[PDB]
Amino acid sequence: MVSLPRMVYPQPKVLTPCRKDVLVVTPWLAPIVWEGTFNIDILNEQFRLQNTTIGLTVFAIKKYVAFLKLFLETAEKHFMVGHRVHYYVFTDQPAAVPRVTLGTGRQLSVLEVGERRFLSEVDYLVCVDVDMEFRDHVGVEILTPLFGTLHPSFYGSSREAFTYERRPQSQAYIPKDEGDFYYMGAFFGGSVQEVQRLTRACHQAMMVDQANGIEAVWHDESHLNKYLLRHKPTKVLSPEYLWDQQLLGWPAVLRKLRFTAVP
Ligand SMILES: CCCCCCO[C@@H]1O[C@H](CO)[C@H](O)[C@H](O)[C@H]1O[C@@H]1O[C@@H](C)[C@@H](O)[C@@H](O)[C@@H]1O
Ligand SMILES: O=c1ccn([C@@H]2O[C@H](COP(=O)(O)OP(=O)(O)O)[C@@H](O)[C@H]2O)c(=O)[nH]1
Ligand SMILES: [Hg+2]
Ligand SMILES: [Hg+2]
Ligand SMILES: [Hg+2]
Ligand SMILES: [Hg+2]
Ligand SMILES: [Mn+2]
Repeated sequence: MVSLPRMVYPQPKVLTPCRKDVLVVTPWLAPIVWEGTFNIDILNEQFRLQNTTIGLTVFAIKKYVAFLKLFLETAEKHFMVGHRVHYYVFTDQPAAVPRVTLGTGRQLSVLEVGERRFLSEVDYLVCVDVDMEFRDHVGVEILTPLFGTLHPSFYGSSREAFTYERRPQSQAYIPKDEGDFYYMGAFFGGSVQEVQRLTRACHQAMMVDQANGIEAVWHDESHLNKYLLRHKPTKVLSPEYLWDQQLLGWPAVLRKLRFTAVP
Protein backbone atom coordinates (compact mmCIF):
# COMPACT_ATOMS: atom_id res chain seq x y z
CA MET A 1 0.00 0.00 0.00
CA VAL A 2 2.44 2.64 1.27
CA SER A 3 5.26 4.00 -0.89
CA LEU A 4 8.74 2.55 -0.74
CA PRO A 5 11.38 5.03 0.39
CA ARG A 6 14.22 6.19 -1.86
CA MET A 7 16.67 3.31 -2.39
CA VAL A 8 20.01 3.11 -4.20
CA TYR A 9 20.77 -0.18 -5.92
CA PRO A 10 22.04 -1.46 -9.31
CA GLN A 11 19.72 -0.73 -12.20
CA PRO A 12 18.14 -3.90 -13.60
CA LYS A 13 19.25 -4.43 -17.21
CA VAL A 14 16.59 -5.44 -19.69
CA LEU A 15 19.03 -6.97 -22.17
CA THR A 16 20.93 -8.72 -19.39
CA PRO A 17 19.24 -11.63 -17.65
CA CYS A 18 20.51 -12.47 -14.17
CA ARG A 19 20.54 -16.22 -14.67
CA LYS A 20 20.89 -17.75 -18.15
CA ASP A 21 21.52 -21.29 -16.88
CA VAL A 22 18.06 -21.95 -15.42
CA LEU A 23 14.38 -21.25 -16.00
CA VAL A 24 13.40 -18.32 -13.75
CA VAL A 25 9.68 -18.03 -14.59
CA THR A 26 7.12 -20.82 -15.16
CA PRO A 27 4.82 -21.01 -18.26
CA TRP A 28 2.03 -19.56 -16.06
CA LEU A 29 4.26 -16.57 -15.16
CA ALA A 30 5.20 -17.55 -11.64
CA PRO A 31 8.78 -16.69 -10.63
CA ILE A 32 11.10 -19.66 -9.89
CA VAL A 33 13.27 -18.46 -7.00
CA TRP A 34 17.04 -18.74 -7.49
CA GLU A 35 19.89 -16.71 -6.08
CA GLY A 36 20.52 -13.73 -8.37
CA THR A 37 16.86 -13.25 -9.35
CA PHE A 38 15.87 -10.98 -6.45
CA ASN A 39 17.04 -7.88 -4.62
CA ILE A 40 16.32 -8.77 -1.00
CA ASP A 41 16.45 -5.15 0.13
CA ILE A 42 13.49 -4.20 -2.10
CA LEU A 43 11.55 -7.29 -0.99
CA ASN A 44 12.32 -6.76 2.70
CA GLU A 45 11.02 -3.20 2.40
CA GLN A 46 7.82 -4.34 0.69
CA PHE A 47 7.06 -7.00 3.28
CA ARG A 48 8.14 -5.01 6.35
CA LEU A 49 5.91 -2.11 5.30
CA GLN A 50 3.00 -4.57 5.52
CA ASN A 51 4.21 -5.78 8.96
CA THR A 52 4.23 -9.31 7.62
CA THR A 53 4.02 -12.21 10.10
CA ILE A 54 5.21 -15.65 8.96
CA GLY A 55 4.14 -18.87 10.65
CA LEU A 56 6.54 -21.81 10.41
CA THR A 57 5.03 -25.21 11.18
CA VAL A 58 6.88 -28.40 11.96
CA PHE A 59 5.91 -31.79 13.30
CA ALA A 60 8.21 -33.54 15.74
CA ILE A 61 6.77 -36.89 16.70
CA LYS A 62 8.51 -39.67 18.58
CA LYS A 63 12.25 -39.68 17.95
CA TYR A 64 12.10 -36.64 15.69
CA VAL A 65 12.02 -34.33 18.69
CA ALA A 66 15.82 -34.78 18.59
CA PHE A 67 15.96 -32.60 15.43
CA LEU A 68 14.29 -29.56 17.01
CA LYS A 69 17.29 -27.90 18.61
CA LEU A 70 19.34 -27.58 15.42
CA PHE A 71 16.26 -26.78 13.34
CA LEU A 72 15.18 -23.90 15.56
CA GLU A 73 18.63 -22.52 16.28
CA THR A 74 19.47 -22.38 12.58
CA ALA A 75 16.03 -20.95 11.73
CA GLU A 76 16.90 -18.13 14.18
CA LYS A 77 20.01 -17.32 12.15
CA HIS A 78 18.50 -17.66 8.69
CA PHE A 79 14.71 -17.70 8.47
CA MET A 80 12.89 -14.41 7.92
CA VAL A 81 15.31 -12.46 10.12
CA GLY A 82 13.95 -8.96 10.65
CA HIS A 83 10.33 -10.06 10.23
CA ARG A 84 7.74 -11.32 12.70
CA VAL A 85 7.91 -15.13 12.98
CA HIS A 86 5.68 -17.52 14.88
CA TYR A 87 6.92 -21.12 15.14
CA TYR A 88 4.30 -23.83 15.68
CA VAL A 89 5.75 -27.10 16.91
CA PHE A 90 3.33 -30.02 16.78
CA THR A 91 4.59 -32.78 19.01
CA ASP A 92 3.59 -35.75 21.15
CA GLN A 93 6.29 -34.76 23.69
CA PRO A 94 5.84 -31.10 24.77
CA ALA A 95 8.40 -31.43 27.58
CA ALA A 96 11.01 -32.63 25.08
CA VAL A 97 10.93 -29.40 23.06
CA PRO A 98 14.34 -27.74 23.60
CA ARG A 99 14.56 -24.28 25.16
CA VAL A 100 15.84 -22.22 22.22
CA THR A 101 16.65 -18.53 22.58
CA LEU A 102 14.61 -16.41 20.15
CA GLY A 103 15.30 -13.01 18.63
CA THR A 104 12.91 -10.13 19.23
CA GLY A 105 9.55 -10.35 17.40
CA ARG A 106 9.71 -14.13 17.21
CA GLN A 107 7.69 -16.59 19.24
CA LEU A 108 7.14 -20.30 19.57
CA SER A 109 4.03 -22.26 20.44
CA VAL A 110 4.07 -25.93 21.34
CA LEU A 111 0.92 -27.78 20.22
CA GLU A 112 0.41 -31.26 21.61
CA VAL A 113 -0.96 -33.87 19.23
CA GLY A 114 -1.94 -37.50 19.70
CA GLU A 115 -7.66 -23.73 11.90
CA ARG A 116 -9.01 -20.23 12.49
CA ARG A 117 -6.08 -19.70 14.86
CA PHE A 118 -3.64 -19.32 11.99
CA LEU A 119 -5.91 -16.85 10.21
CA SER A 120 -5.73 -14.41 13.09
CA GLU A 121 -2.08 -14.94 13.98
CA VAL A 122 -0.03 -15.02 10.79
CA ASP A 123 -0.19 -13.80 7.19
CA TYR A 124 1.69 -16.69 5.59
CA LEU A 125 2.25 -20.28 6.58
CA VAL A 126 5.42 -22.20 5.71
CA CYS A 127 5.29 -25.97 6.30
CA VAL A 128 8.51 -27.94 6.51
CA ASP A 129 10.14 -31.19 7.63
CA VAL A 130 12.01 -31.01 10.96
CA ASP A 131 15.00 -33.27 10.09
CA MET A 132 16.63 -30.29 8.46
CA GLU A 133 18.83 -27.31 9.14
CA PHE A 134 19.07 -23.82 7.68
CA ARG A 135 22.50 -22.93 6.26
CA ASP A 136 21.75 -19.70 4.45
CA HIS A 137 19.11 -17.05 3.91
CA VAL A 138 15.45 -18.16 3.59
CA GLY A 139 13.40 -14.98 3.50
CA VAL A 140 10.49 -13.05 2.11
CA GLU A 141 11.44 -13.83 -1.48
CA ILE A 142 9.46 -17.09 -0.98
CA LEU A 143 6.23 -15.41 0.13
CA THR A 144 3.27 -15.51 -2.26
CA PRO A 145 -0.28 -16.90 -2.22
CA LEU A 146 0.86 -20.49 -2.93
CA PHE A 147 4.29 -22.04 -3.41
CA GLY A 148 5.88 -25.41 -3.93
CA THR A 149 9.58 -26.39 -3.97
CA LEU A 150 11.42 -28.36 -6.64
CA HIS A 151 12.42 -31.76 -5.26
CA PRO A 152 16.27 -31.92 -5.36
CA SER A 153 16.42 -35.36 -6.98
CA PHE A 154 14.13 -34.56 -9.92
CA TYR A 155 14.59 -30.98 -11.06
CA GLY A 156 16.42 -32.18 -14.17
CA SER A 157 14.12 -35.15 -14.85
CA SER A 158 11.65 -35.63 -17.69
CA ARG A 159 8.03 -35.82 -16.47
CA GLU A 160 7.75 -39.50 -17.39
CA ALA A 161 10.41 -40.23 -14.73
CA PHE A 162 8.65 -38.26 -11.96
CA THR A 163 7.43 -40.58 -9.21
CA TYR A 164 3.83 -39.34 -9.34
CA GLU A 165 1.04 -41.73 -8.38
CA ARG A 166 0.38 -43.61 -11.67
CA ARG A 167 -2.68 -45.73 -10.81
CA PRO A 168 -5.92 -44.18 -12.13
CA GLN A 169 -7.72 -45.63 -9.10
CA SER A 170 -6.05 -43.01 -6.88
CA GLN A 171 -7.14 -39.39 -6.47
CA ALA A 172 -3.46 -38.45 -6.84
CA TYR A 173 -3.23 -40.03 -10.30
CA ILE A 174 -1.22 -38.10 -12.90
CA PRO A 175 -0.64 -39.73 -16.31
CA LYS A 176 2.68 -39.78 -18.13
CA ASP A 177 1.83 -36.89 -20.47
CA GLU A 178 0.99 -34.47 -17.64
CA GLY A 179 3.06 -32.65 -15.04
CA ASP A 180 5.10 -29.47 -14.75
CA PHE A 181 7.52 -30.32 -11.92
CA TYR A 182 7.95 -32.79 -9.09
CA TYR A 183 7.45 -30.82 -5.85
CA MET A 184 8.82 -32.10 -2.53
CA GLY A 185 6.46 -32.46 0.37
CA ALA A 186 9.08 -31.14 2.80
CA PHE A 187 8.67 -27.44 1.99
CA PHE A 188 5.49 -25.72 0.81
CA GLY A 189 3.47 -22.73 1.91
CA GLY A 190 1.55 -19.61 0.99
CA SER A 191 -1.10 -17.39 2.49
CA VAL A 192 -3.00 -19.01 5.34
CA GLN A 193 -6.10 -19.22 3.14
CA GLU A 194 -4.28 -21.02 0.32
CA VAL A 195 -2.42 -23.39 2.61
CA GLN A 196 -5.66 -24.41 4.33
CA ARG A 197 -7.31 -24.91 0.92
CA LEU A 198 -4.43 -27.17 -0.07
CA THR A 199 -4.36 -29.19 3.15
CA ARG A 200 -8.15 -29.62 3.09
CA ALA A 201 -8.06 -30.85 -0.51
CA CYS A 202 -5.27 -33.34 0.16
CA HIS A 203 -6.96 -34.59 3.33
CA GLN A 204 -10.23 -35.19 1.48
CA ALA A 205 -8.41 -36.90 -1.43
CA MET A 206 -6.49 -39.14 0.95
CA MET A 207 -9.76 -40.13 2.66
CA VAL A 208 -11.33 -41.07 -0.68
CA ASP A 209 -8.25 -43.17 -1.48
CA GLN A 210 -8.35 -44.90 1.92
CA ALA A 211 -12.03 -45.75 1.39
CA ASN A 212 -11.07 -47.28 -1.96
CA GLY A 213 -8.31 -49.35 -0.40
CA ILE A 214 -5.41 -47.57 -2.03
CA GLU A 215 -2.51 -45.51 -0.69
CA ALA A 216 -0.60 -43.15 -3.00
CA VAL A 217 2.99 -44.20 -3.73
CA TRP A 218 4.46 -41.20 -1.92
CA HIS A 219 1.57 -40.44 0.41
CA ASP A 220 0.92 -36.75 1.11
CA GLU A 221 3.57 -35.75 -1.42
CA SER A 222 1.71 -37.55 -4.23
CA HIS A 223 -1.42 -35.56 -3.37
CA LEU A 224 0.53 -32.29 -3.06
CA ASN A 225 1.78 -32.91 -6.61
CA LYS A 226 -1.71 -33.56 -7.95
CA TYR A 227 -2.94 -30.37 -6.25
CA LEU A 228 -0.14 -28.17 -7.61
CA LEU A 229 -0.65 -29.59 -11.10
CA ARG A 230 -4.31 -28.45 -11.05
CA HIS A 231 -3.78 -25.27 -8.97
CA LYS A 232 -0.59 -23.68 -10.24
CA PRO A 233 1.66 -22.20 -7.55
CA THR A 234 2.29 -18.46 -7.72
CA LYS A 235 6.02 -18.98 -6.98
CA VAL A 236 8.19 -22.09 -7.24
CA LEU A 237 11.28 -22.42 -5.04
CA SER A 238 14.48 -23.80 -6.60
CA PRO A 239 16.36 -26.72 -4.96
CA GLU A 240 18.48 -24.17 -3.09
CA TYR A 241 15.54 -24.33 -0.66
CA LEU A 242 15.50 -28.10 -0.17
CA TRP A 243 18.81 -29.91 -0.64
CA ASP A 244 20.63 -33.02 0.60
CA GLN A 245 24.37 -32.43 0.27
CA GLN A 246 25.43 -35.91 1.31
CA LEU A 247 23.23 -37.42 -1.38
CA LEU A 248 23.65 -34.86 -4.15
CA GLY A 249 26.73 -32.77 -3.55
CA TRP A 250 26.90 -29.12 -4.61
CA PRO A 251 26.14 -28.71 -8.34
CA ALA A 252 27.18 -25.59 -10.22
CA VAL A 253 23.55 -24.53 -10.63
CA LEU A 254 23.23 -23.94 -6.85
CA ARG A 255 24.88 -20.71 -5.73
CA LYS A 256 23.60 -21.27 -2.22
CA LEU A 257 22.46 -24.28 -0.15
CA ARG A 258 19.79 -22.75 2.09
CA PHE A 259 17.88 -25.49 3.87
CA THR A 260 19.31 -28.99 3.95
CA ALA A 261 18.71 -32.52 5.14
CA VAL A 262 20.36 -33.55 8.39
CA PRO A 263 22.40 -36.74 7.67
C1 LIG B 1 19.45 -42.85 -0.23
C2 LIG B 1 17.98 -42.59 -0.52
C3 LIG B 1 17.70 -41.85 -1.87
C4 LIG B 1 16.33 -41.03 -2.08
C5 LIG B 1 16.34 -40.01 -3.28
C6 LIG B 1 14.97 -39.57 -3.83
O1 LIG B 1 14.44 -38.87 -2.65
C7 LIG B 1 13.18 -39.37 -2.24
O2 LIG B 1 12.21 -39.10 -3.27
C8 LIG B 1 10.92 -39.64 -2.96
C9 LIG B 1 10.06 -39.47 -4.18
O3 LIG B 1 10.53 -40.28 -5.25
C10 LIG B 1 10.37 -38.94 -1.72
O4 LIG B 1 10.25 -37.55 -1.96
C11 LIG B 1 11.34 -39.16 -0.55
O5 LIG B 1 10.88 -38.44 0.58
C12 LIG B 1 12.76 -38.71 -0.93
O6 LIG B 1 13.69 -39.07 0.10
C13 LIG B 1 14.01 -38.06 1.01
O7 LIG B 1 14.62 -36.93 0.38
C14 LIG B 1 15.91 -37.21 -0.22
C15 LIG B 1 16.36 -35.93 -0.89
C16 LIG B 1 16.90 -37.71 0.84
O8 LIG B 1 17.12 -36.69 1.81
C17 LIG B 1 16.31 -38.96 1.50
O9 LIG B 1 17.19 -39.41 2.52
C18 LIG B 1 14.94 -38.63 2.10
O10 LIG B 1 14.37 -39.80 2.64
O1 LIG C 1 8.61 -40.63 13.58
C1 LIG C 1 8.42 -39.68 12.81
C2 LIG C 1 8.41 -39.74 11.24
C3 LIG C 1 8.15 -38.40 10.59
N1 LIG C 1 7.94 -37.20 11.31
C4 LIG C 1 7.69 -35.90 10.61
O2 LIG C 1 7.37 -36.13 9.23
C5 LIG C 1 8.40 -35.54 8.37
C6 LIG C 1 8.56 -36.50 7.16
O3 LIG C 1 9.41 -37.57 7.53
P1 LIG C 1 10.90 -37.89 7.16
O4 LIG C 1 11.70 -36.64 7.38
O5 LIG C 1 11.29 -39.13 7.92
O6 LIG C 1 10.77 -38.16 5.60
P2 LIG C 1 11.89 -38.07 4.46
O7 LIG C 1 12.31 -36.65 4.23
O8 LIG C 1 12.91 -39.06 4.91
O9 LIG C 1 11.15 -38.52 3.12
C7 LIG C 1 9.61 -35.40 9.32
O10 LIG C 1 10.49 -34.33 8.92
C8 LIG C 1 8.92 -34.95 10.59
O11 LIG C 1 8.54 -33.58 10.56
C9 LIG C 1 7.97 -37.19 12.71
O12 LIG C 1 7.78 -36.13 13.34
N2 LIG C 1 8.20 -38.40 13.37
HG1 LIG D 1 1.28 -26.22 7.59
HG1 LIG E 1 5.19 -30.05 6.73
HG1 LIG F 1 -3.06 -35.12 3.67
HG1 LIG G 1 -1.10 -31.58 0.49
MN1 LIG H 1 12.60 -35.25 5.95
